Amino acid sequence: TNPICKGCLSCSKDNGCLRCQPKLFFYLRREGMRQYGECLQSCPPGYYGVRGPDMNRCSRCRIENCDSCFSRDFCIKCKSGFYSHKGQCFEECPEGFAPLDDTMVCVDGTKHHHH
Repeated sequence: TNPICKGCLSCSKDNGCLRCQPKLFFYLRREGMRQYGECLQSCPPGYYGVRGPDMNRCSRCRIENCDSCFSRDFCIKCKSGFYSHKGQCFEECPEGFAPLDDTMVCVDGTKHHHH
């Protein structure tokens, strides 16, 4: 289908939106091998919304093993089998920290080891 260019301040002929209305989130979509600017009310899964200094945008979550990003560097929810710890995703909680198996986070534990 041919994209209709919506919620937009500058609509182009062949590239969708070039500048969204202030409140909408700019999103770059691929149709028939072309890139189209779209203006979304909320970003879709795999992205996070952020207010940049130029516009609201949907940025791609690139954290390894992350399901949902809070921001570029912080994962809110990791994929299956991973624990979140300081915004990253771990198969095992690191030294000093203990797993909570119902929420899949790492929390403060002991640093003592027997000699």
